Amino acid sequence: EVQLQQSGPELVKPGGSLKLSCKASGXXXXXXXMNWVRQSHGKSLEWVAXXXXXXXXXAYNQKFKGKATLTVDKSSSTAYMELSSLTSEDSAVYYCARXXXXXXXXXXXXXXWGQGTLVTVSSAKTTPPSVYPLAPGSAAQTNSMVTLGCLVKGYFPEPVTVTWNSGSLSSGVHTFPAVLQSDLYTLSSSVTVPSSTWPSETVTCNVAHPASSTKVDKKIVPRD
Amino acid sequence: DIQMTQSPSSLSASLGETVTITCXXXXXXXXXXXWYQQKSGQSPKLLVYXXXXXXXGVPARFSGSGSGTSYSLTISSLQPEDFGVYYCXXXXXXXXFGGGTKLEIKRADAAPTVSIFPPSSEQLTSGGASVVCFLNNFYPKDINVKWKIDGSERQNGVLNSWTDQDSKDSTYSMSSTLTLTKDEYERHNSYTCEATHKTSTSPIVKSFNRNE
Amino acid sequence: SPWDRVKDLATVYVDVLKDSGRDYVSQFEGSALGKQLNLKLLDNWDSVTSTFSKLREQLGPVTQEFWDNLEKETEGLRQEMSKDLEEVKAKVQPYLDDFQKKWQEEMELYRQKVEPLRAELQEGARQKLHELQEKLSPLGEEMRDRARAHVDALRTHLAPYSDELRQRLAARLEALKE
Repeated sequence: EVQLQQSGPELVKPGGSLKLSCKASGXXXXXXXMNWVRQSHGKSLEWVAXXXXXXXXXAYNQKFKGKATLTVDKSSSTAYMELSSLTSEDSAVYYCARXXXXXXXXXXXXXXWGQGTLVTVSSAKTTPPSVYPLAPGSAAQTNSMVTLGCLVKGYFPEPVTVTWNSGSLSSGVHTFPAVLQSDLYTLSSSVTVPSSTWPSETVTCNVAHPASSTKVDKKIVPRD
Repeated sequence: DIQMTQSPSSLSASLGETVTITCXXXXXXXXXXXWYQQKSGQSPKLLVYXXXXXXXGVPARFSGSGSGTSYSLTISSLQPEDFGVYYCXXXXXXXXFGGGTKLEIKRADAAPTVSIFPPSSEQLTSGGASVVCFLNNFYPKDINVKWKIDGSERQNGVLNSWTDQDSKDSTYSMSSTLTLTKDEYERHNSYTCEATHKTSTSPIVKSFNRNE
Repeated sequence: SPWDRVKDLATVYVDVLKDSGRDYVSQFEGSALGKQLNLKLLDNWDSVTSTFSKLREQLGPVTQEFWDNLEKETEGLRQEMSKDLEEVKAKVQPYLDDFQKKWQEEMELYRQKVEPLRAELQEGARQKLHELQEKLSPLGEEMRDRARAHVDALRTHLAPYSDELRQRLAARLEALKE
């Protein structure tokens, strides 16, 4: 089938440059025009530019007239997008989509989309997470269920995997998305456990940060 | 140089309820309009092209129409797969997209289960102190929380995180974290996490005393 | 003017070969596809130096003896050139048939890819299809490149044959001077 393979996630420091890959297969690369679309987190799709693979012609919009540059490699059948002097505002997900027209027209509907490449711009270094257990403390638990928390703070970069009791507690767990605070990510995870099982039985949250190759197990314990 | 504007910024509707999404054009486009359906954390998928021609695999529930400069996308009987984000595009001149329409499931209101946690001993040794408040399984997503320190509201140093709408129970969860220095944490005794929600007129109050 | 007959000999027996090839190119250049693609194939097709000028260069000096022999032996020259021309036309005919046949195959492939778009565009087909004449269109650029490749290949294929016909005509006229 026709598909587009994009490169993996990219991390670039502010003031640096970026280059994305978009490998095409199952069709003729030079036969159809290639598009690039930028989408920030929770934002609208934004058309960046288009490239004619056969001839190399490029059509940029006003937003990315000089900031972006499109190139094509005929031999490898891959399309490249280059950004100059990236900033924090350039952190978004970039798709490459093939024009639906069979070369007859340049600007048309986008038929097949690539999965997208995640781009994040930050000067922060790789930092292992800090995991802090969260216990009720006051022991004001008369409800049938007791909620325990796991706080992960000051790590870079994403993602971080949080599990409770090595995946034993699969239900009633809420893991919240990370939020950037002073170049470092931070999130919290909550688990709902029956009140009869804690603190009578141990409850532990497992935090994994493959970027730093760090695995930390924090057992939730009640206060004095 | 033609801009697409979608009137519904965000729409919540129950399953099987009709909903219309309108895309307005700054100039005549002579059809050549497309709609894309995007799921959470997913790539856009072509839904209908030429403003009236449904794509392959698209059910008959989806339909498009064109009346002048306002192109409309209509779904009569919603399905769980139909919920997501939708975009319109113009293909006459240089391509452009709309502002986006986020479609979400509408269900009965639920009370937020509020839990408040004092800063851990491990965090205190480092030098920081974060009070975490959890608000799980509530609908609708619209909710406001207040952090009261000995009866005084604080609007500084508080960061909130809203999760995506749950696939299982179609609810929402929120976590509010107030981060402050250890010295500032020890200047007060009672920290209260209160949230005002449509479920109850009186905000749900959870608090603790620093002196354990 | 005695030079009119000399020019007519070239126009009838050597130039008719290249003018036949120009008709094959102009058949597709002026068709519906050629107009839609904005093809410009005949802009640089005429020879820089005309075949009549080439004949005069090879026959610089001229005397009344040549003209007298021309009147007596034009019948023999006319018959020989006519026989040679028929040999070349039959020999180059399969290439001309190949040129038209391979071109017509592209027309069928092109039409089935653009006719569906005309129905979809409806009233916008006139202006939307104007992008097919620009650089950003992949198919339009491919068709124009293939159009240039075919016409230039045809021109170089029959070029030796036209030179051979002119050479025989020049040799026949050169022998009259003695």
